[PDB]
Amino acid sequence: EVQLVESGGGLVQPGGSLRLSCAASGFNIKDTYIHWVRQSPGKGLEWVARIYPTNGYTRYADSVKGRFTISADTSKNTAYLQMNSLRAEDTAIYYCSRWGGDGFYAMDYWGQGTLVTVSSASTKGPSVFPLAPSSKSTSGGTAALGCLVKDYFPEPVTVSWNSGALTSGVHTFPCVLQSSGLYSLSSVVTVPSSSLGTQTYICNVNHKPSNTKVDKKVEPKSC
Amino acid sequence: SQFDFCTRRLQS
Amino acid sequence: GSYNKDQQSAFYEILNMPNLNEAQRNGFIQSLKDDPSQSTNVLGEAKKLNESQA
Amino acid sequence: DIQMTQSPILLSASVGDRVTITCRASQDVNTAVAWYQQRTNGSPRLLIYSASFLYSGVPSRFSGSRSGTDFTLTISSLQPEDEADYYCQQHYTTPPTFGAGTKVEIKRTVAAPSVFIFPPSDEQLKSGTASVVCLLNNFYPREAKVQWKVDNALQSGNSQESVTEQDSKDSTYSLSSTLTLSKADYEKHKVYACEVTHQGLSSPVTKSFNRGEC
Amino acid sequence: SEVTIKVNLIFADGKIQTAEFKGTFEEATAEAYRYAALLAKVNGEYTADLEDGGNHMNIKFAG
Repeated sequence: EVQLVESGGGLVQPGGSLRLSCAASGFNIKDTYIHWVRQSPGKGLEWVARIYPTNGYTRYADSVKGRFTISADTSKNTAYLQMNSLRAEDTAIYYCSRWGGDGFYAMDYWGQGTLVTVSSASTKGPSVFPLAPSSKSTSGGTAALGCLVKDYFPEPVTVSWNSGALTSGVHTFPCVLQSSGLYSLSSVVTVPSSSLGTQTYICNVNHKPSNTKVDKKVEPKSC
Repeated sequence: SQFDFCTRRLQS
Repeated sequence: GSYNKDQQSAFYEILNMPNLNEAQRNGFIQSLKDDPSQSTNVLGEAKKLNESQA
Repeated sequence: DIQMTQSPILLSASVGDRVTITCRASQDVNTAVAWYQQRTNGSPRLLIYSASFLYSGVPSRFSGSRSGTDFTLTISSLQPEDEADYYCQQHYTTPPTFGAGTKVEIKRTVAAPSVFIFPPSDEQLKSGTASVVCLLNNFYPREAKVQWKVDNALQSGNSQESVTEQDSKDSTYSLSSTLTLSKADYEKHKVYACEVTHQGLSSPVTKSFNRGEC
Repeated sequence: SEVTIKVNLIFADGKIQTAEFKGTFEEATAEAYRYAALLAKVNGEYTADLEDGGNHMNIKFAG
């Protein structure tokens, strides 16, 4: 299986520096081109740089030349992007991809992407509050419950239910940016009304930028 | 329409 | 690895820039090691950042 | 640089329809054009390369063609899982450049939302803020109006909405609206109500609670 | 300024698709007519009925 895995994305101040890695497996980067491509609200999908690790030839987008450098270590089957003099407009998901692998003249494998946030704001971990099921969240014999993940920065935060075992009926809403500059989101799940009180429901929240991991049990309220 | 991080989808 | 006299010169200029912090200084030095073909471009961006932080 | 112009920006069609989306290069790119799919929360996935060749594992209902500098991606029988954004990309000249994308949505029958409301939690109330959440579950189409009322006074400027992307199996949407108040303001009023207008409802639906009720 | 031209695509068999074209009014107009002409190759001669001063189009294909 061909795989590319980016790492190193995170919050960085304007003018600061960050280094991304792209670990390849299932093929040798000596046989392909390796590209970095980013994706942002402002510019969409935007090619950043490429390298041919066999001969070290590199090319760069005009908007990053001099500030970013691409490189590869064939002995670790890994490519890198050094990012200096960072600007707000560099905020993006950074993907690495291969081109020419198996003779296919397109980017046929892309990593999951790593988010880079260029901002002067500080990291903040979220508060996790239950959205308890009640007489106001049930109808037709099913009930909705959830978790409110409030006031964090930067993205990303992840939410699962019952350690990933509960996936059916889950809606994890897209994050919203509050006027405070902090993000918030809710995750809800619909379940049988008859399971409330017998089946445990826990939302597993992870905000890696703050090393915040919260497992919150959600149950009906007392009275 | 522009790209949105939390969905990775174009948004109007 | 080793370097030619032009590459050594670019390292020396970035090493001496007074208005970079150490994260920026070493990030630019890392870029010089990463891609020697970009030495002139990397030096120019380092100069611009140094000037803007005067 | 070469510009890639995609059209339409949005296309909405029923399951089983044939859909066509287009991409124009600002100058000759020969056949060096690929098409990518991006599903919700995913990375771009290669569908077509060299204008017309199907990438391994991609369903046969995807096809591509070229006419001069005009490129087409066709899905012959739209499936619910084809709900995604689609991007063309030229690799003829450096920099490789991407189109701005076409969003493909699934048309389906109207479905009214299930409407639910959640008071602020006692945990949150221990702090100084109150979040009230209105939930609209599994509806279609996407258009919906949610209004908040506190002691019957229409609220404005103190709520935010978030909407899921189309569900991969049933093609519905869900929406949350969150009303944010100070704890002091929340404890000053009694009746919290979310009113929902949607094409599937014969008239607007209000879901509410009195602060303090179990 | 940026506008959205909304289009109903009405095929000979009664199937209906909808589309949006964004840009200036002149750009979006040109892209809509260009897209109609393209679909006409497969779906038959098109006719385009303009509503709302040009900001909405009903485009029917003859088959």
